[PDB]
Amino acid sequence: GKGLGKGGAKRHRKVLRDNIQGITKPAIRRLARRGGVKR
Amino acid sequence: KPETWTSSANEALRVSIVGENAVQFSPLFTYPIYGDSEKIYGYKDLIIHLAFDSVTFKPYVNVKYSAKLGDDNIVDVEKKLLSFLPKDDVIVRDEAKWVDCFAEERKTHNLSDVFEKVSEYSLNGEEFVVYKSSLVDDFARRMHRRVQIFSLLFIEAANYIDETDPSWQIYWLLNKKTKELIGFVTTYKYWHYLGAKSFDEDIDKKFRAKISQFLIFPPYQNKGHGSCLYEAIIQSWLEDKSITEITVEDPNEAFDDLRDRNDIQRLRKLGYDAVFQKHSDLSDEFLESSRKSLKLEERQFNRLVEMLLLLNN
Amino acid sequence: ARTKQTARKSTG
Amino acid sequence: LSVDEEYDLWKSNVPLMYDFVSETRLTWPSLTVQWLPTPVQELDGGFIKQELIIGTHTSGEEENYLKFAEINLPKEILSNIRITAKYEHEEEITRARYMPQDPNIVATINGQGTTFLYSRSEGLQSTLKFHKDNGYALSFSTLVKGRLLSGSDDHTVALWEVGSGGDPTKPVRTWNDLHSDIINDNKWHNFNKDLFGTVSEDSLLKINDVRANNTTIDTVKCPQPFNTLAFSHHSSNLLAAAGMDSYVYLYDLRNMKEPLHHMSGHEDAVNNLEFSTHVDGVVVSSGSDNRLMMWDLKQIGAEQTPDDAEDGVPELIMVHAGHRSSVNDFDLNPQIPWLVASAEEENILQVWKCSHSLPIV
Ligand SMILES: CC(C)(COP(=O)(O)OP(=O)(O)OC[C@H]1O[C@@H](n2cnc3c(N)ncnc32)[C@H](O)[C@@H]1OP(=O)(O)O)[C@@H](O)C(=O)NCCC(=O)NCCS
Repeated sequence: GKGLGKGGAKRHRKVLRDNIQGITKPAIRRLARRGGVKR
Repeated sequence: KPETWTSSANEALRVSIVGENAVQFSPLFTYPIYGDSEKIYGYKDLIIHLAFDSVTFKPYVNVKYSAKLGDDNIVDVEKKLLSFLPKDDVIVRDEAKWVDCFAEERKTHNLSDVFEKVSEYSLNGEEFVVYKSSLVDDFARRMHRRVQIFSLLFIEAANYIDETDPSWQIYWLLNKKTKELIGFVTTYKYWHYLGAKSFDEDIDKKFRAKISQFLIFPPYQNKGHGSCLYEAIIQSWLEDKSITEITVEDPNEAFDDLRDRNDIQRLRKLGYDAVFQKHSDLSDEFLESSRKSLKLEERQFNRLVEMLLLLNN
Repeated sequence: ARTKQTARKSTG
Repeated sequence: LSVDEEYDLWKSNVPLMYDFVSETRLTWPSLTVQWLPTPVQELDGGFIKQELIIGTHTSGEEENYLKFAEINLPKEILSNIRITAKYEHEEEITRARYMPQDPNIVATINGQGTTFLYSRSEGLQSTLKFHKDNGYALSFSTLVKGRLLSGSDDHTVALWEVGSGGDPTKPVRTWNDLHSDIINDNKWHNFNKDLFGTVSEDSLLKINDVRANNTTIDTVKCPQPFNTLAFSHHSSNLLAAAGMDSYVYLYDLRNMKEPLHHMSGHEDAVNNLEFSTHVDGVVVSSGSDNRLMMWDLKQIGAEQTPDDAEDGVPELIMVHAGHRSSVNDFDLNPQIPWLVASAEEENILQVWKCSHSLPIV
């Protein structure tokens, strides 16, 4: 974690989605960075 | 009442800064120390004192309880706590030995002649000075190891930073008269690649500077220090020709508003409020030039411009 | 520091 | 996840992430992959054609071949594979590269360090024998026709001249003193016709000058050894190197004391590195973690939301997770931006292009 002061874990894991949606441009961008292999 | 043997760690952990008066307060977070539930089981009437000298921040620890379950698998609260404080720099249980130790330390204690001064300001008739240091220095390391637990107790997801990384730079806020530490800010710098032309022209290396952990100790909050400290740093970065942008790691809503306030009035003071809310007909290269001149992060920049466009439409 | 592999043919 | 569980997961998201993906099983695994600079030409049937050089590795069971492959891509990339030429080769092909100034000529190197000159039209032309053991390093100057640089596991580096007359089977110059262990890679600089770089198992990275008696201008100690290095095609000062510790490092040639930055993402050693010729600041890496990763140097240190920081550092554009084994080699197509050819150990060559929806494209 190069130069990270807040890279620890959060208190809790959020259950609500700040964006439920099908696919959009930043959804594709996030998908690619995940390599399309997250859950 | 056997449930009195389960405590909220946020309540049990009593944090004190002792200057003239011992000022006591609670942590916001304890989970990275005592687990996600922030509960401690097995101790009755549990108290955990974590105290610091208001100047040298010599840490003291003392754990109290009326009873403790004998069986193992219950947490050694003191051991856990000490594992997050500097090794062999914490006085355990003996208040008077602790007072002795920091009374002797205040004699030789002077950041004002080991650190580079940054700026100086005035709040409520008191004079404050801002200092800067690396984290490879032995004395900066002594102080930082002492205060970094405050990052964990008060900033969510905070982690301890790598003191061997030379790109760490800490800013220190002292009360000029009393020599007391009001806050500290951990900052970092990343190479900024501006494309082949620029890179090949300036042999002088360019960086995005970053505010990472920004802490004003609870006793000194809500008095205008954060704004003055945020303002001092940004200003010295505006004067640093190696810095291209100012960035912030994971800010909370409080810092969101602090950043927005101070950035907003810098733009007003430079007249960009009037430039943007009265002149739609601007080249895109004026917008870039403005941003670069201001050293603002791109998305923050857009927010402020839109915020100005609408505020005086 | 690459580790040259052992080769295999096609299962059809 | 299992690698097969993960592969089906990747495959279910292919239509969203890629404009194009094709997968091909090879009788034998290739250790090398390069696109030819054959110009885009549309064929009858609405396809455009590209060409690819690949090789074989049989571990001695069959004979080896230098292969030339025709790739027929969808017209909208601005669809099978076909081997149009097949030349026999002495031992496995560890690296094969075409001469920039004359694409009829392909240089190869094998597992005994022998270097070959093949013609597309006539086949094996010359044998260049000097290195005495396997070599992964092979590089043509883009700036001086025929200038060839080879490197071996036997710590040696050779310079040849093959873009003229005379006999090319004898090296113009050799070095036994550059490194004290395996030569992992060597590359010509892209602006300075005399510069080249070496990275070795001796944890050194060296910048060298062919004109000079004392060859080396700069020596750099590497955290663990680097397996590869690449020079920018846009900046004459910028280079990148990576290896056993998984990080991709950037260096400024004007000051090699410390790296500029290192990029984190790979979970194992990095084996290949490349700068985009199309977009200044784009670096693509691959290695033992079975992955290809595309990077954008202009986002190094950019501000992220905490939710984005969770998917990786801001400079990471994309991860290619289509392979099910370590990546042997990949190449960026010089005619069609973002088109990639990559080849894994388990006899698979994929050809792919990221989604146009990616901000970077
Ligand atoms: C920065 C910090 C010290 C606050 O600094 P600040 O500049 O005073 O912040 P604020 O602007 O929100 O608060 C000042 C307000 O209190 C008021 N105030 C000033 N002096 C006061 C006093 N003596 N009595 C009561 N109120 C007072 C002011 O009027 C001002 O309000 P205004 O804008 O209407 O004029 C603190 O709140 C903080 O952020 N600490 C860091 C802890 C943390 O979690 N950091 C994570 C960041 S990584």
